[PDB]
Amino acid sequence: TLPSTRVPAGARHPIIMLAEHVADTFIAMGWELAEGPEVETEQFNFDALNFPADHPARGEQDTFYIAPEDSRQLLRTHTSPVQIRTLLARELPVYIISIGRTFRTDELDATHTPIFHQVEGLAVDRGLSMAHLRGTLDAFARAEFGPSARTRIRPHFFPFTEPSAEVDVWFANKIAWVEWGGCGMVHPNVLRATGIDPDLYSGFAFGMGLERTLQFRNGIPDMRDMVEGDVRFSLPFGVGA
Amino acid sequence: TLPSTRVPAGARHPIIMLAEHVADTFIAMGWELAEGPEVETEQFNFDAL
Amino acid sequence: SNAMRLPYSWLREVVAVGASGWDVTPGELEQTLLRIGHEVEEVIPLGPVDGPVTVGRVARACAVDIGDRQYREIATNFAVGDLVVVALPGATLPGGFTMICSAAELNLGASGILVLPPGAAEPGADGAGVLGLDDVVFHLAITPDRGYCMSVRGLARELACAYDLDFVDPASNSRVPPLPIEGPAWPLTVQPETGVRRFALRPVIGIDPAAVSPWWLQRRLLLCGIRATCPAVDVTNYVMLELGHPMHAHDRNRISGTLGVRFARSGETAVTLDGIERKLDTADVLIVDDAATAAIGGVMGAASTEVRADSTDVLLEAAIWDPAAVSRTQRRLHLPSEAARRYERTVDPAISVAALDRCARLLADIAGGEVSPTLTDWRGDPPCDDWSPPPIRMGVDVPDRIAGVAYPQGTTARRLAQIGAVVTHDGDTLTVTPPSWRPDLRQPADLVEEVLRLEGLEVIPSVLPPAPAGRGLTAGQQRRRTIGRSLALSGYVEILPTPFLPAGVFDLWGLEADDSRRMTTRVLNPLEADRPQLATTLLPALLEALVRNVSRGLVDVALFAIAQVVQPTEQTRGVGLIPVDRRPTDDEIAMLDASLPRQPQHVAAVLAGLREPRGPWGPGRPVEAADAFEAVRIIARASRVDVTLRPAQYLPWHPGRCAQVFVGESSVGHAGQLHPAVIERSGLPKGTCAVELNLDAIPCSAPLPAPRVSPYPAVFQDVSLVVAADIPAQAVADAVRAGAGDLLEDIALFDVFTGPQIGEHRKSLTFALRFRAPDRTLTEDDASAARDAAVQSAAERVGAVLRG
Amino acid sequence: RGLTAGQQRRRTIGRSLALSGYVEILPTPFLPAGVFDLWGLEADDSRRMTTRVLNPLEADRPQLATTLLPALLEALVRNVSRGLVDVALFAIAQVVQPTEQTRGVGLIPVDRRPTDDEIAMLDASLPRQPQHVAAVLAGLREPRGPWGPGRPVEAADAFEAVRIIARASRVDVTLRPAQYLPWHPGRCAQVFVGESSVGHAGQLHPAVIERSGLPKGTCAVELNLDAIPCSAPLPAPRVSPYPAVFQDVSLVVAADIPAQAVADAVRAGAGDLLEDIALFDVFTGPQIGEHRKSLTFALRFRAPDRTLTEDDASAARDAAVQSAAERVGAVLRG
RNA sequence: GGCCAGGUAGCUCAGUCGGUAUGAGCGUCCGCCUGAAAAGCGGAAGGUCGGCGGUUCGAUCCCGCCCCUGGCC
Ligand SMILES: CCOC(=O)[C@@H](C)N1C(=O)COc2ccccc21
Ligand SMILES: [Mg+2]
Ligand code: NA
Ligand code: NA
Repeated sequence: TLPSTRVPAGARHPIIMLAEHVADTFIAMGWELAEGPEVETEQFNFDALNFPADHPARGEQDTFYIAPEDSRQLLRTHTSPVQIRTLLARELPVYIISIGRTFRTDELDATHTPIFHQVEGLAVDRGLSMAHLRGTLDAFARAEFGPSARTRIRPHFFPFTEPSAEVDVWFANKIAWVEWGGCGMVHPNVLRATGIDPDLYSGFAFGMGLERTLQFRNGIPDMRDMVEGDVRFSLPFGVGA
Repeated sequence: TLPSTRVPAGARHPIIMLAEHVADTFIAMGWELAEGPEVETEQFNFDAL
Repeated sequence: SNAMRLPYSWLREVVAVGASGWDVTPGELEQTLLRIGHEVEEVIPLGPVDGPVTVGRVARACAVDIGDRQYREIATNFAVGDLVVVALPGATLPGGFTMICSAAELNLGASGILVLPPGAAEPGADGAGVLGLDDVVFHLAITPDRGYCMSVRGLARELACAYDLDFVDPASNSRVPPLPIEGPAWPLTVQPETGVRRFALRPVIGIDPAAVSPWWLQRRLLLCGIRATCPAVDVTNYVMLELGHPMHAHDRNRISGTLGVRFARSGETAVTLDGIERKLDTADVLIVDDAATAAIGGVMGAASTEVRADSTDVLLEAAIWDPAAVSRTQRRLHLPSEAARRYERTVDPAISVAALDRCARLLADIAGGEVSPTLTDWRGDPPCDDWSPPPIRMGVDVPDRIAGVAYPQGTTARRLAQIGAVVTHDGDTLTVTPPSWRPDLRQPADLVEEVLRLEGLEVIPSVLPPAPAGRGLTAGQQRRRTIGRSLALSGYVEILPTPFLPAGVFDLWGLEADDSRRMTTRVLNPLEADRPQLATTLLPALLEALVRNVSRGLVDVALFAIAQVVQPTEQTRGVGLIPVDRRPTDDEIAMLDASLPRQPQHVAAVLAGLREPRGPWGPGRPVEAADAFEAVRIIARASRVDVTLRPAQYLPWHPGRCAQVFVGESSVGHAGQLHPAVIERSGLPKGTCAVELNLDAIPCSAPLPAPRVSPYPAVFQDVSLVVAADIPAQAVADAVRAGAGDLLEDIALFDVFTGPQIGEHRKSLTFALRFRAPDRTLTEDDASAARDAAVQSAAERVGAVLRG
Repeated sequence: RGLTAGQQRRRTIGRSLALSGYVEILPTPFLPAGVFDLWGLEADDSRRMTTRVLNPLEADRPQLATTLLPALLEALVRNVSRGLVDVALFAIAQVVQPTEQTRGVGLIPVDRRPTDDEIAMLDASLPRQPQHVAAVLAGLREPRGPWGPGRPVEAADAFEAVRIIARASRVDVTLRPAQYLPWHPGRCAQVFVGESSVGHAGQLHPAVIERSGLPKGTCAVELNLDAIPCSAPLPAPRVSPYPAVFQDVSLVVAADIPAQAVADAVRAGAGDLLEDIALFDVFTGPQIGEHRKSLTFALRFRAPDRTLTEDDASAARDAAVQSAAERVGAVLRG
């Protein structure tokens, strides 16, 4: 029974491991993974996503902008510009997931972080409907919350989707419904901004935060432990693979 | 440039790695992987086929 | 702000006009609002109170008529004779407080005590009944596409849609009788380039300055978050809340000359109604006359024409301003007023006169005024008489296809009429003209959302689409996984690195002024003003996380990270807006990409303390430079490439313990021990080592080995070679391998020896060699000939001398 | 749905062993002739109850493998006999363990689907075929280099292989002294998950090594993956911002007491303030007494909501000392 | 945006409206001690008291500006 581990194992980060599990879930459904720059142009982060010119998110309040003023260059507020780039580079149909670092202005406390990671999905094909969106969301939910997981959608608003909706998740392992993310059908202005005929192709999209998903699933009290890099937060999750 | 690897890395078998690549190829298209016993009944090995 | 507050009693009242007897639980109404797309923030009841909470009349401390010829006795803003609410001894106020109460103490609103207007209630009536504490206030967050829902009119219409009720529009002319139009009310001129769509005026003459608004009006203003003031101002705020058209009252006697809508001038100021001086911009809209400025168009009125406690003649204003101009103006001077918030979300231009007439008649009723039969109604040049948007064509089954649900026949046409559109049929194509209060309905997708949200999203089935024939993970994505798995299994712990560099980190590193790592991208609005620079290297974030662990008792640490860096090649340059009505060309895309700083993906690691822990086997082993070199080899094996290490000088590394890493002939990064000065100036632990490689510079590989296993025995031999101390041991191994030829199966260094037997600044290296032929057994001479060729190769390439 | 949890676990186990220096082989299902006689197994040892092939390619090798170790040991001998004397091999495959004499099932008509009862009958007529993972080691475990002469394989390297497999499976195991051929009875651990036995590890019996022509000191491990349940933990760590207290404790016990039993007793008595415990010294000097040993553990105490005093930590240490006295007879070193 | 209240050792926090923070608990170092440890006992190291300036022979404490947390908005 003497200890024998001369080189004790490390740990991949739980957010990276969750991102890997999410990617594997969508690969198994035929989707692929795309990536893009974190410092992004305003064209792909806002303009191509049907954001109005005087939108409050384009101000200095919520978005990290690159100096000097009016540079039209910023840290991306979502991974949506990665899907715009894919829509421009790839032929149809497109089924792509984008998992990357995202930057918001919220301060760092027990339930918010300015630097977070989110997963975004984008599917554009002939005849895609809201039923296909909901089927994909439920499959995503079961893979991450268990066999008894189910989603619920309620109408909302986002500039790049119409109709738009917020997603709630029901997981029967709570320590009820929890707000998970947003979704909707790809706005036809987004398709026209990428050279796609909205009369021939329809599409859907969704987006969830990884740190948020990890917090209420595992019941992690302080999200500052997720980002500060203390060894005591990562090692309990095991080496990971 | 002095050698620094005190624990020389091993190797997974190339046949196992090929099977893994083949499996990933089909999983990426929506297929799934199933398994069964090597000692089998004649009903399932011959008669059913 | 997207906030909208109203009491349920008022909302139920408007809905009950067309649907008599309508009444639902506040929980049911909350679920209905959520189901059709209105986010409720809070459902707060009023009070509650019980026992002795009654209304009394005042006649410091004074006697209060509690009713029935009984007088109880127990500051600031109340005189003698005002009706007040008293808390008799034994009363229980929210929550647990067991006295002239205020609106805040009764949980009803926001300084002074509550003063009921004369005639609101008889002294002695039930307090909870007069205040209406059974009511419930709904706090909603309205999305920016539904400006029509910033009012009781819009939310009541939405409920009538969701419950399939008959709806009576409170802004209609059958509900707001048309006052006479016998001539102009006031001369005005409008510059059409300012975005005004409609401007209406109607005066009210001879109102009682001592009159006060009735209690039902004041109570509804309080529950909506607006403090009552005087009848002239209360009716303008009340009609804004009721119909969604903001209204403003000007003192008619303090208007000098023709009113004018005009763009402001640079440096021009305007004293607003709050008594604060505002600096104006050239892109702002103003109402002015022959003397001063009357209002900031769509934001707030000025103190020049402000209604005061003695005003008797009121000119009422009903105008439609440009939404972009109002938003651009109110955000510059930080005035998110109730009018500005509604104008920036667009206001229904068809109800301007209807809201004006409603306002004038209500003011005269409660203040005893006289409504003048004059009216000015500017509706553009040429005058606009039809405010309907362009029609929209879409197939009758388009909402069915998008939803994936076969709705009953007529569903789409019924729902689009329910929300106010004109719907005509032409075969299988509907021509839909949205109502004037729905400028968000512009194309079929907008119409689809209306049908789907009203039918309910819960009827959309969960249907997984078929799996496309995907290719899976790319070679680069797989490699990042293998690298992460390999470092973690070797004892490294992954962190998420922050992109904002610590203040003066490169000064702590002692880098030169022209070091490329200093050329950073700056953020304009960072959370920390002294950390605006984005990271050109992952090591500062890793070393920061290393300090955190060591400072908290975890002194034996090995951390790694995989993330992009930000390395600009020019000053921050943006590209102009590309039209969104088309696809950008490949030239415009390449121009967009070229304007962005280089963002390659790096892998990096830091180590400090014990590399191997102590235990029953021994005392463990402190981190050394070779551990950083081994991390490079772990990353290399994971990437399936060969690397070479060469001595180098590159801060922040120790110049005598730093390797530059090469793949082929390309430099991919550095590794080794950190400079002791950098460690001292950074508060790092002594002996800290670090690695950073550029993954994008490492090429992906797909080797196809075909080994052939020889069944013949091997020959073992060792060779000792003396070289100058500066000769890398790998260079000797390479020279031995090139000389030995194909018989050499394995070579491994197992001895490095210095001493006087060898000579100053020289060293002896002994390698274990394994020779094997593929087709025969070797003789010792066969192996020695290969060994002798290896020795001669080493003499030629690194100056080796056979050990003697 | 992608890979199952078991298919995923098999990949992770194989990656971890390979990265730890093990070389995977493909094991043959046919047992070498008389291998169980070389091992000295009893006539009633369950591993001798084998399924036999009627027409094998080698008439002396008809039986199918109930254990992966014979095929691994045969590959180890092939490597060592050809000049590769420092080797560590592993394999993941199924074994064949019948529970009765070979019994067939008559032909089911193929014009229809077999009923679920007929399917369960066909399954019950087959021998049990669970998945195993196994490994063998000999020679140098760590090679010589400019650091020193390297380190020969010892039983602790087989125990570490168990912990590599356990960490890869995300399960906790315990190791208990056992006697079980072909292992060395004084250097053999039985491996448990909870209270269920999942295999064995350690050094092989010297007599088995002699009779089988194996390298001296050969070590081995074999675990039944089917007996290791697939786990899906969801940790919720709470990082305490308060400082820790460091103390060491030295306890004297009888030599037969396992070190893990002492650590377990120390942990049970110390309570929730104990954040970490690590053994760093085992002393059997002359001041200790015959058949006894002194063990010294490094202890890390940390409170989740306050800074501790030395007395607070010493109180938890003293309760750990009393726990060890009661459970393993430990005496505080003095 | 207001007058305030906070930033102090490696960690968590006290305390002083000018010449020593005789700072605490834990963390770090040395000795007695032990085969080596720890506790215990006895010795020590370490802060430029939020930054840039102003006053003063001398400023953690008094003036001005700014950085970041909160309370109330
Ligand atoms: C993490 C919270 O952000 C979101 O969920 C929202 C704002 N969102 C994105 O950020 C990008 O992807 C989306 C796709 C469809 C609807 C909404 C989104
Ligand atoms: Mg809409
Ligand atoms: Na070295
Ligand atoms: Na030389």
